[PDB]
Amino acid sequence: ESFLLSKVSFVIKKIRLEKGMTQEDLAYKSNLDRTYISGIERNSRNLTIKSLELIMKGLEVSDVVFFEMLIKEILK
Amino acid sequence: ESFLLSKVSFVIKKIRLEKGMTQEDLAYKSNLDRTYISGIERNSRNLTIKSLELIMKGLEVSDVVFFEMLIKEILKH
DNA sequence: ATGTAGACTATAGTCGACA
DNA sequence: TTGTCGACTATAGTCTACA
Ligand SMILES: [Cl-]
Repeated sequence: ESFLLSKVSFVIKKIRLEKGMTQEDLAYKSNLDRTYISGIERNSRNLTIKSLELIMKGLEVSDVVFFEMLIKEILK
Repeated sequence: ESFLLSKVSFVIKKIRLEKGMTQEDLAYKSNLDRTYISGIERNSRNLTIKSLELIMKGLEVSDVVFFEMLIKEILKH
């Protein structure tokens, strides 16, 4: 059960909630499917870098900021 | 082509060269195929988080450090 | 609003062969 | 040593509907 993947999905959900988005909102902005967004947040599905990039765009967060948050989660 | 993917593969190759590894060495350690390692570095192939995780392990670099380097590349040029 | 189900497509990732 | 091509298997990512 992948450590990094679980940190990545955690950061995605955390950012999503801060911005008050629904999964559907993020799906729309990400150009991804709602169910796949759920799969990622809930079941730690293994997304690609491209899909992560689209999600970062959809969440309206810079990659830099995203990875900064990600580093912070890993450090705990 | 994808901006982020190109930064990721760049960091991977850069680390690989610093450690004096061949693609084959990294394939072995990563538990990935040599040709896929080539695909990533050369053709910006779209790896998953799991495969990136395995590569980070194969390169013997912490995720933290990897993403620190990655942030630095993004901040340029 | 979210998660699961299932069936279906595109492509991740393997493998042998050779330049 | 690396990159490629092509063929194969595994799974990311889609879509519909429903509790
Ligand atoms: Cl070069």
